Amino acid sequence: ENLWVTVYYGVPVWKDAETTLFCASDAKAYETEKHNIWATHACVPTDPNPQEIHLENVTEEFNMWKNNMVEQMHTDIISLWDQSLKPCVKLTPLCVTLQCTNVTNAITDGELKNCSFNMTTELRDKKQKVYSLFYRLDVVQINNKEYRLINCNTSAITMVCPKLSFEPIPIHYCAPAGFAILKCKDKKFNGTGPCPSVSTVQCTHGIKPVLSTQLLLNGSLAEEEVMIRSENITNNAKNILVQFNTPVQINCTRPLNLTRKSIRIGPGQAFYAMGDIIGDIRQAHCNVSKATWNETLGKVVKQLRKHFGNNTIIRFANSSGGDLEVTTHSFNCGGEFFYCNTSGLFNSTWISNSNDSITLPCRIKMIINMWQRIGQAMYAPPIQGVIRCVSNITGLILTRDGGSTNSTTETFRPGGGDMRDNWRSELYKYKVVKIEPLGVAPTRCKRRV
Amino acid sequence: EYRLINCNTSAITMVCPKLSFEPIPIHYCAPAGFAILKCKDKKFNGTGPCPS
Amino acid sequence: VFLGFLGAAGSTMGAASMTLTVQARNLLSGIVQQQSNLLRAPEAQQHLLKLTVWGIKQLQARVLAVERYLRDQQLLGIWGCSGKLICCTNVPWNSSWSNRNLSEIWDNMTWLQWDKEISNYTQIIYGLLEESQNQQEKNEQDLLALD
Amino acid sequence: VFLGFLGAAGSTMGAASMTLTVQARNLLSGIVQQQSNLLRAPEAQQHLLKLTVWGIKQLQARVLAVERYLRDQQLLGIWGCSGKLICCTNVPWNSSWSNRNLSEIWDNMTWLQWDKEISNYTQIIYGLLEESQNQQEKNEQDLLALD
Amino acid sequence: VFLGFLGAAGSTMGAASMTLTVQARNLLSGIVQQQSNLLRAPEAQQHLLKLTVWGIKQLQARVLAVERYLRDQQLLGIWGCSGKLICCTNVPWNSSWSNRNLSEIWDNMTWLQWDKEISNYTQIIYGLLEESQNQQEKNEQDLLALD
Ligand SMILES: *[C@@H]1O[C@H](CO)[C@@H](O[C@@H]2O[C@H](CO)[C@@H](O[C@@H]3O[C@H](CO)[C@@H](O)[C@H](O[C@H]4O[C@H](CO)[C@@H](O)[C@H](O)[C@@H]4O)[C@@H]3O)[C@H](O)[C@H]2NC(C)=O)[C@H](O)[C@H]1NC(C)=O
Ligand SMILES: *[C@@H]1O[C@H](CO)[C@@H](O[C@@H]2O[C@H](CO)[C@@H](O[C@@H]3O[C@H](CO)[C@@H](O)[C@H](O)[C@@H]3O)[C@H](O)[C@H]2NC(C)=O)[C@H](O)[C@H]1NC(C)=O
Ligand SMILES: *[C@@H]1O[C@H](CO)[C@@H](O[C@@H]2O[C@H](CO)[C@@H](O[C@@H]3O[C@H](CO)[C@@H](O)[C@H](O)[C@@H]3O)[C@H](O)[C@H]2NC(C)=O)[C@H](O)[C@H]1NC(C)=O
Ligand SMILES: *[C@@H]1O[C@H](CO)[C@@H](O[C@@H]2O[C@H](CO)[C@@H](O)[C@H](O)[C@H]2NC(C)=O)[C@H](O)[C@H]1NC(C)=O
Ligand SMILES: *[C@@H]1O[C@H](CO)[C@@H](O[C@@H]2O[C@H](CO)[C@@H](O)[C@H](O)[C@H]2NC(C)=O)[C@H](O)[C@H]1NC(C)=O
Ligand SMILES: *[C@@H]1O[C@H](CO)[C@@H](O[C@@H]2O[C@H](CO)[C@@H](O)[C@H](O)[C@H]2NC(C)=O)[C@H](O)[C@H]1NC(C)=O
Ligand SMILES: *[C@@H]1O[C@H](CO)[C@@H](O[C@@H]2O[C@H](CO)[C@@H](O)[C@H](O)[C@H]2NC(C)=O)[C@H](O)[C@H]1NC(C)=O
Ligand SMILES: *[C@@H]1O[C@H](CO)[C@@H](O[C@@H]2O[C@H](CO)[C@@H](O)[C@H](O)[C@H]2NC(C)=O)[C@H](O)[C@H]1NC(C)=O
Ligand SMILES: *[C@@H]1O[C@H](CO)[C@@H](O[C@@H]2O[C@H](CO)[C@@H](O)[C@H](O)[C@H]2NC(C)=O)[C@H](O)[C@H]1NC(C)=O
Ligand SMILES: *[C@@H]1O[C@H](CO)[C@@H](O[C@@H]2O[C@H](CO)[C@@H](O)[C@H](O)[C@H]2NC(C)=O)[C@H](O)[C@H]1NC(C)=O
Ligand SMILES: *[C@@H]1O[C@H](CO)[C@@H](O[C@@H]2O[C@H](CO)[C@@H](O)[C@H](O)[C@H]2NC(C)=O)[C@H](O)[C@H]1NC(C)=O
Ligand SMILES: *[C@@H]1O[C@H](CO)[C@@H](O[C@@H]2O[C@H](CO)[C@@H](O)[C@H](O)[C@H]2NC(C)=O)[C@H](O)[C@H]1NC(C)=O
Ligand SMILES: *[C@@H]1O[C@H](CO)[C@@H](O[C@@H]2O[C@H](CO)[C@@H](O)[C@H](O)[C@H]2NC(C)=O)[C@H](O)[C@H]1NC(C)=O
Ligand SMILES: *[C@@H]1O[C@H](CO)[C@@H](O)[C@H](O)[C@H]1NC(C)=O
Ligand SMILES: *[C@@H]1O[C@H](CO)[C@@H](O)[C@H](O)[C@H]1NC(C)=O
Ligand SMILES: *[C@@H]1O[C@H](CO)[C@@H](O)[C@H](O)[C@H]1NC(C)=O
Ligand SMILES: *[C@@H]1O[C@H](CO)[C@@H](O)[C@H](O)[C@H]1NC(C)=O
Ligand SMILES: *[C@@H]1O[C@H](CO)[C@@H](O)[C@H](O)[C@H]1NC(C)=O
Ligand SMILES: *[C@@H]1O[C@H](CO)[C@@H](O)[C@H](O)[C@H]1NC(C)=O
Ligand SMILES: *[C@@H]1O[C@H](CO)[C@@H](O)[C@H](O)[C@H]1NC(C)=O
Ligand SMILES: *[C@@H]1O[C@H](CO)[C@@H](O)[C@H](O)[C@H]1NC(C)=O
Ligand SMILES: *[C@@H]1O[C@H](CO)[C@@H](O)[C@H](O)[C@H]1NC(C)=O
Ligand SMILES: *[C@@H]1O[C@H](CO)[C@@H](O)[C@H](O)[C@H]1NC(C)=O
Ligand SMILES: *[C@@H]1O[C@H](CO)[C@@H](O)[C@H](O)[C@H]1NC(C)=O
Ligand SMILES: *[C@@H]1O[C@H](CO)[C@@H](O)[C@H](O)[C@H]1NC(C)=O
Repeated sequence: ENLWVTVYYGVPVWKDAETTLFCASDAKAYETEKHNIWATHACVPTDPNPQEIHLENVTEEFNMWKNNMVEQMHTDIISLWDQSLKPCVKLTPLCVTLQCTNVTNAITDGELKNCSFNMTTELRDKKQKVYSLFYRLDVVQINNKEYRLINCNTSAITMVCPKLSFEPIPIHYCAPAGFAILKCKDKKFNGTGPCPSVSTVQCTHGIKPVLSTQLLLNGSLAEEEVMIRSENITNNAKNILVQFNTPVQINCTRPLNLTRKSIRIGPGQAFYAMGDIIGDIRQAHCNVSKATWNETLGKVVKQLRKHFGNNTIIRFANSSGGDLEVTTHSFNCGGEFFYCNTSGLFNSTWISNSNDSITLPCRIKMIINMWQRIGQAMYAPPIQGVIRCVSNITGLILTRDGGSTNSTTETFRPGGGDMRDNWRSELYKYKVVKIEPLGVAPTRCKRRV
Repeated sequence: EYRLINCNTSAITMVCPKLSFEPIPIHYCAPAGFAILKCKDKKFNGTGPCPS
Repeated sequence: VFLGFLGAAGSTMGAASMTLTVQARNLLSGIVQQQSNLLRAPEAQQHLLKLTVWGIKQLQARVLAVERYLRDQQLLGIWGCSGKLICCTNVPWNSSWSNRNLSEIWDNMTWLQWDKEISNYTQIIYGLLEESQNQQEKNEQDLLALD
Repeated sequence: VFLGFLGAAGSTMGAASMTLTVQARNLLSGIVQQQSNLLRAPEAQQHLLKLTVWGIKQLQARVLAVERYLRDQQLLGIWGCSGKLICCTNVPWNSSWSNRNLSEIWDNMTWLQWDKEISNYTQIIYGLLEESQNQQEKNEQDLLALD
Repeated sequence: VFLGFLGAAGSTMGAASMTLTVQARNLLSGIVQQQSNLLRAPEAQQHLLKLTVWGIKQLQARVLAVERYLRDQQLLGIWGCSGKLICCTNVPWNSSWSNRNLSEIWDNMTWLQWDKEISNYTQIIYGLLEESQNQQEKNEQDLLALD
């Protein structure tokens, strides 16, 4: 048939693409609100009306294990902290000798230590004795006795500004013009292959950036059942992402009361430290209910057995070593940094057939090094008053041991230190596409000479 | 024994010597798509219609 | 009916050719969500550098969206049909490019799977478009003027 | 006669329709006063940061002037008349939109007070322009080709 | 034959008028060598400032290439011929502008030395182009509508 090309512009076709998205946070007046590191000078106020245009007949292939949104969220998070902490004061004078001692007179199991050191007055030629109350994790020994901080060898401990506030605030990742984001709505999506229900979205829902290990706090829930999700299930070195359909609540506190000193450093730059224990010394702890935790493990075992076998025995162990960042459960709540001992949750067997809460003891330290960069460290100023937190547990990160024996007993352990498992468990249903408007098609049109 | 007026709170930044602060006429201009309108009425108290 | 942006992605070539103005205005004028980059009145110092490091990353996606748009609008001016969202270019459809017959294309194929088959030949289909227009503009029109 | 930019702001709709090329070229090519942003040869350090903080504020008004210009030029391509500073769109003037009769509009009204009366109905006047062009481009022209 | 960019700089006005699409697409879409400005994944701090000081100097040449392009494309819309790489404007060639006769121009002169002779009169040749189009658009077309 004798036909002639016609040219169409605006035709709805796609190619897969890679690009850099928009931070796009939510916004208010914030006239008295303290500058907040997660947003401010990075984000723009959010389209208040996302439109989820449901497509017909479209079947697209997604892959959550090769996504770039997870790979640039981990790069922005380092760049959001590293750009806020340029103006902040360095704590270089505090690398001195400390005349410290115990706080109590009768040791039961101590925690705090009471120190003494010199510090400059206003005029920088006069020296005075000042004290503070440092935790014992943040103090090491030189040789009555004389102590010093944990990192005077290599690191410059940058005091986090007091006008700052670190806090989960929902970031919406948006695409600029010429790009689009596609959302899966299939409820059985294990993470790869075709998604038979696709809808274009302007901007994703608001994920709350929380940096935790071994357990996923304030996450997004499943839809019908528990969703077990991993890459190459028979491979040991791959983590196993678990996602709940119902939240499991937690209650955390620091039950001792504290105030702040105001030991100055220089003209206009002070330093905060722990001053007094107004009350009684108590250990920080967290509660998980037991009847809800024993039923939430009744579902994770149930759908592990569809991947391994019905007649197998499924057991949970606790850990096998490492630093505090990967043997325990890390938080960021209320301005302090809790590292709770979770050897009481992950301890049971399963054999294929009211109000009593599980208490979790918990440590505190205030000189943290996040991402383990060489010669860098942070410092969290103390919070005046006791701290209270309430959170949900929506998900786990297990890992499988698997040596070469013949036994029918699998053992699953919680896993820690890689932040890309926190983000890959949230942006799994997305893909960015490119919009190519020109197209050609044969017809009977003939320009008319 | 004396001292300066602000050793408590302030960091007194010495203004560089290579500097010069001096009145120099700034002209405020509008970029494309925008325009500035000037009143020429000689009785303009500051509000209402300007007939020129 | 307008279903919104990309709503006709699963429809036919016949039924999705009703919606061509949607993917054109949202290819540029979806930037109205980016003109918020003139931000609120900033405070004093302490992160004055963070204000401009994140200012370029907002502006590379503004400029890159503009200067990828003009080179696809200009290319329609090379072929002889600028402005029109539908033009006809008077180049014979060689039957080695594709297949069946005219009528199983517009009734039960989508543009996405159509684009797959003809993507292999797109640089030679774009080759004849700039040749059947040059023969008309410099030869025919200056001859039909004086004759 | 050309009185300069916006000089016909107080004239009639009849007498100010002579000057339409003035507010078009000074809507973009008044940027010739901004191309001085390629500044003189700068000295050494000591305010190298001030050179780029004030560099973005100069460039947001360059980019924002460009990408507000294209979306109003493209919209004329949707209606069927691109390029022309005067086009005619063949949509009947509904007599509920406005008033008197054709002749007290062009002789003793200005465009500013005319824009006030018809601003309330501008999104429905722009609604019929993209419909009397779509009926012509996809229906009429492909039927008058083959017939 | 296409010799590449500016290849017909030494040819005649007759033989170099075959190659007009080359200096048009390489006037804008030679920017494809600049879209590499979305660089590789940068490392940590220590020269985070050098990344944005050299970022503006890359982007002034992107924006300046765009907004010098549009004002020369718009000017063809003032004269009445937008889109076309060859248009004809119906303005009589005054014989005080230039010289010999029609035929020693297209056969043994280049565009460079032709541009020298007519550069002295270019602002008055551009003056009549916007006047023989205004007389057609506002006078003739609205009279040939109603009559
Ligand atoms: C998981 O999500 C939960 C639910 O949102 C979240 O709990 C929230 O924690 C924040 C911690 O900042 C709470 O905010 C505080 O709430 C108390 C309630 O009395 C207020 O007093 C606080 O106000 C102070 O805020 C600053 C603290 O110094 C001061 O600058 C200020 O002047 C006030 O003194 C503050 O608003 C928030 O209320 C809860 N949400 C609910 C619903 O209770 C939890 O933190 C998340 N988990 C993790 C690990 O982040
Ligand atoms: C997540 O879900 C996807 C799809 O629901 C699973 O992909 C499926 O993987 C199995 C692996 O055995 C594929 O079966 C094999 O197919 C090949 C031919 O393709 C055949 O040679 C083999 O004998 C076997 O039948 C199956 O095709 C594939 N599904 C699709 C639609 O292609 C994936 O395994 C799931 N992930 C996990 C961890 O379970
Ligand atoms: C600056 O000049 C303006 C205009 O020249 C002054 O505005 C005038 O203010 C008076 C206030 O009494 C207005 O008079 C009142 O009008 C209302 C109706 O609008 C009427 O109800 C009152 O009884 C009274 O007559 C007057 O209308 C207004 N001028 C115009 C043109 O509207 C303004 O007061 C001057 N400022 C100062 C500080 O004097
Ligand atoms: C998916 O595409 C089909 C086109 O094949 C749409 O239209 C249906 O087409 C079949 C076969 O031509 C008919 O039997 C159906 O009656 C058509 N649907 C309707 C509603 O008339 C179909 O509509 C598209 N899918 C959806 C969910 O709209
Ligand atoms: C302060 O408390 C610490 C923590 O218990 C005491 O540390 C002891 O240090 C000695 C020194 O070698 C060790 O042998 C002990 O094992 C440590 N623990 C205990 C429980 O004795 C320390 O003794 C306390 N300070 C003083 C002055 O007694
Ligand atoms: C930590 O040690 C300091 C001194 O090293 C204690 O401060 C002293 O408290 C007594 C109260 O009986 C006062 O009489 C002294 O004047 C204080 N000394 C100074 C220098 O202020 C402080 O009480 C200790 N803190 C704890 C929790 O034991
Ligand atoms: C700084 O580093 C030195 C070297 O590691 C620490 O001193 C001890 O040095 C001996 C021999 O080099 C090691 O065997 C010990 O393990 C070191 N002790 C510790 C606690 O690491 C010194 O303590 C370090 N100082 C700080 C503040 O960390
Ligand atoms: C923690 O300690 C502070 C004091 O440092 C307590 O605040 C006092 O509360 C009482 C009772 O309301 C008031 O009379 C005092 O005026 C408060 N003092 C200050 C300085 O504000 C606070 O209540 C304690 N928190 C808890 C949970 O016991
Ligand atoms: C965590 O703390 C909350 C309180 O903030 C507890 O909620 C209360 O639970 C008791 C017992 O069921 C009820 O009588 C109260 O009415 C609840 N408070 C509210 C505000 O509803 C919750 O039980 C705690 N969770 C765990 C696991 O201990
Ligand atoms: C849970 O983990 C802890 C440490 O993380 C293990 O504790 C050790 O238990 C053995 C007894 O088999 C003791 O000899 C060690 O001293 C303990 N370690 C420490 C650091 O105290 C424990 O075995 C794990 N399992 C259970 C069921 O508690
Ligand atoms: C985490 O908690 C468990 C218990 O919940 C700790 O195990 C105890 O370890 C000490 C050290 O010898 C023993 O005296 C206790 O008998 C152990 N408890 C039980 C129930 O066996 C474990 O050590 C804690 N983790 C760390 C790192 O200390
Ligand atoms: C943490 O979990 C609780 C329990 O789901 C959430 O609180 C609400 O609980 C009621 C139960 O009566 C549900 O119907 C609501 O859907 C829950 N959400 C809201 C927003 O009301 C609580 O919101 C969870 N925390 C977060 C941060 O989402
Ligand atoms: C720094 O501040 C102190 C506190 O105001 C000044 O010392 C005097 O302190 C007493 C009691 O606190 C006040 O009643 C006096 O009014 C203060 N004197 C003055 C002059 O303010 C101290 O002088 C201040 N130093 C400087 C350099 O301003
Ligand atoms: C949880 O419940 C199951 C079933 O009732 C029971 O076998 C088991 O002992 C309980 N406790 C734990 C720690 O698994
Ligand atoms: C395991 O149990 C499931 C439950 O329905 C069943 O479908 C499957 O056949 C069982 N497999 C074996 C090997 O018994
Ligand atoms: C671990 O499990 C054993 C056996 O059920 C139990 O006795 C022990 O208390 C558990 N450990 C902790 C820390 O609760
Ligand atoms: C059609 O295409 C083939 C290969 O692409 C080419 O050899 C042939 O000359 C073309 N034209 C016809 C058959 O008219
Ligand atoms: C088009 O081709 C198909 C298969 O090649 C044939 O079945 C059909 O009859 C042809 N003619 C039409 C659709 O008019
Ligand atoms: C596309 O081109 C490649 C290379 O010649 C060829 O192998 C393949 O069959 C072509 N596919 C189609 C659909 O023409
Ligand atoms: C004119 O406008 C009114 C209201 O805007 C509308 O109801 C009517 O259908 C329009 N058309 C006519 C009267 O032809
Ligand atoms: C137009 O309308 C006005 C008032 O409605 C009337 O005075 C005039 O005669 C009308 N006709 C014209 C101007 O031809
Ligand atoms: C403009 O619209 C409002 C809302 O309907 C109405 O009250 C007002 O009278 C309108 N004005 C004109 C001039 O049509
Ligand atoms: C030709 O140009 C001269 C000077 O540029 C001018 O005086 C004359 O009016 C022009 N037109 C003619 C001779 O038609
Ligand atoms: C054009 O002018 C030149 C010199 O003025 C003359 O030699 C020639 O004969 C003229 N006519 C032509 C080329 O037809
Ligand atoms: C160009 O203009 C200048 C100024 O009038 C004049 O001196 C010169 O001769 C002109 N050159 C040409 C080639 O017309």
